[PDB]
Amino acid sequence: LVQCILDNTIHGRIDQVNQLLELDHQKRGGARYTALDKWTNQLNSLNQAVVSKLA
Amino acid sequence: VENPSLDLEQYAASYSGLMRIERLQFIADHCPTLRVEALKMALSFVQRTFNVDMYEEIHRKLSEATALDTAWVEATRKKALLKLEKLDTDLKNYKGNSIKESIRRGHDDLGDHYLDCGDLSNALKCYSRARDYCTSAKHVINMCLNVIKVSVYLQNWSHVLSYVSKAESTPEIAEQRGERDSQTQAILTKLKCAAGLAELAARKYKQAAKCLLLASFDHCDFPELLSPSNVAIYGGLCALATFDRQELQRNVISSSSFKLFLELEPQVRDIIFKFYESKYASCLKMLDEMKDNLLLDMYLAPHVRTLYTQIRNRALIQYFSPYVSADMHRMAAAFNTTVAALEDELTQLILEGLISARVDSHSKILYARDVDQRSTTFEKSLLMGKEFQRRAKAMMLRAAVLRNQIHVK
Amino acid sequence: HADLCQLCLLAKCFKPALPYLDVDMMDICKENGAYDAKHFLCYYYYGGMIYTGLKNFERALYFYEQAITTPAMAVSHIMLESYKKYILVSLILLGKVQQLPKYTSQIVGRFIKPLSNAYHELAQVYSTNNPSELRNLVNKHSETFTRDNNMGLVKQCLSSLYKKNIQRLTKTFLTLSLQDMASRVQLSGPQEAEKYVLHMIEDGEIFASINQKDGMVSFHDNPEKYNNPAMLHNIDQEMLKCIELDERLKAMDQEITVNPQFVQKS
Repeated sequence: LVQCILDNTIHGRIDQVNQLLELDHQKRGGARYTALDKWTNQLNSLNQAVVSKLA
Repeated sequence: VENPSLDLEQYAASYSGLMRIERLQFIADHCPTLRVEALKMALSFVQRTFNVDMYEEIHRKLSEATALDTAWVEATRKKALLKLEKLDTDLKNYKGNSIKESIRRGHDDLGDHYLDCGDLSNALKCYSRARDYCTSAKHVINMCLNVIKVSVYLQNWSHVLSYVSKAESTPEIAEQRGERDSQTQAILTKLKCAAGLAELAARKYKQAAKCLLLASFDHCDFPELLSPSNVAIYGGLCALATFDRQELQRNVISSSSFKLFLELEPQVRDIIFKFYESKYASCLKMLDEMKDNLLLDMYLAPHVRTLYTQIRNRALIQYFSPYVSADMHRMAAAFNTTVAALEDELTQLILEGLISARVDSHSKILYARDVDQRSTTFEKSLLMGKEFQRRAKAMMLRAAVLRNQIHVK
Repeated sequence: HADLCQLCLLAKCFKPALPYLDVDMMDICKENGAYDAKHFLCYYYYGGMIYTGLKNFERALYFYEQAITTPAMAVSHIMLESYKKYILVSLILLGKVQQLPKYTSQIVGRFIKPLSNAYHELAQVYSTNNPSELRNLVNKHSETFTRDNNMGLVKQCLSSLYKKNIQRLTKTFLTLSLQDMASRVQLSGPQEAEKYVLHMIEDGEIFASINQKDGMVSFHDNPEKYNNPAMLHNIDQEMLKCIELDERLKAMDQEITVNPQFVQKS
């Protein structure tokens, strides 16, 4: 399982304390959040650009 | 205490020029209970190649740190001066002869004399003078290789990089995509090895591994720049420390050309194979065992320790790659350390963001934290908005004070 | 405004000046050309001191920064004291000295900095996260802080170093022993660490719980899911502030457009 996960063949993780394999049936449409993060970063950069022009 | 892996006779006979002299000097400088043996072999075996000045330097350092048969050394010095003057006169005669072959042979003898004499300033002056005289690509190649060698001897890597870049960019971007692979042109492996040594010595391990892994055993039969054993050592250590799993797999284990280098030094091959197959107790134990030999090296020792830590850190990260909850006791056993030291190391790794995890010191379990993308996006946006409002309300006040032309006189 | 702030500072009555410090200044009365830059500098300095007295370190830092970034060509004692207190407040509220805005006078920023070297080295040793060295250096320049009357802020920096170390402990640990925490952040005692963490949770600066059965502290770094009407109201208030800011900007823009000198120069 470790070898297969390291090879990106198996999308999951291992509970060593419980002796489990939890698969990765997750990662829904969160591209909206990444888009919002990029918007926030661009907005911060534009803030520093506009505010510091002259005054 | 006992190790039959070192074939001293073959190792000594494999080297030519000043390389072995520097090698024995470097090992004997900081080796315990072996300096006397190295000095004995240096005094008894290597008497040629004009060993006079460094003998006096060794005498001076052993005397202050802890008559004579001067006729022979003076005669040899005067003979060298007379030979240099005769070669200069012959070079002037060749210049007056207006023959390209004559001047080329004169330059060849001058380069050979500079190689066997050790003088470098006049060599640099002659190279600067002759750089403007280029007619054929092959001669430029030989002179570039010679200047690369003298820059390596001078330990000046900027010139090495500049000449390498010039050589690569001269023939229409390295012959476009690439010609038929090396059949008998061993020059490309030599220049790649020189560039790898230069980049490794410049605290750039990743590029050194990238441009050193592209070597062929059939074309690495020049034991005057970098021996196959330490070439394999460098190509294994740098790749283990800097390459990720995918490119390490596709460039070391999958590479069949590097297999010969790996079997030449079985320790590095075993290290890489054990690291790749999630084995760290044996891998780190063998790394520690080989560290003593690695420190006695010349071109790797100052860069060994950091590399080692990098390797360990990589292992650490890999050990937690397939886990969302891991046992600290098993992790410590796999990394040959106590639970407290492992906890401290993982705390340091988490602090710098290399590992996204949290340590539970009650049950001694390393859990994996999952960043909530929604919550972190919301908090980052709110913080950005607050910063925007503060910046804008400061800018408005600045505009107000500049409109009033308010300033301190 | 400067005189009111000075009177509130000298009389130790900071509450009356609060409504006249919470609002953001836009445009300055000319006072027939008798409004000196000293009034501006001292008003912002006294507002910063009033806010530091009331533990409002964010607005105090804003006031100190506004006082510092006044254009100048000489050295002012108000500006230097504002620089020192700004460094201290940035070390208290944040873990580092906040970078000054780019639109500051390039000449006044080369002479004031060497004068306030003790505070800069205080920040330098603060960034090492070692309370012992911080205390040693505080004792080394105790005279400078006592003469400038910055004592009390230095002790606040000393306590904020411990608080920041405890907060950083949560960036790595889910659960930690009292003895381990005390040894890591150098409080020399599980009871002192427990009291520190209890006060930190009480003020809301940290999310943690204490289990006295095992003498353990567990950090629950899952405060909010951003899915409740309270966050809706918070975002509404932020949006209202931004909208009023934009309305003020548009009003200023229209005023500058209607000005007769404009367009003629363009």
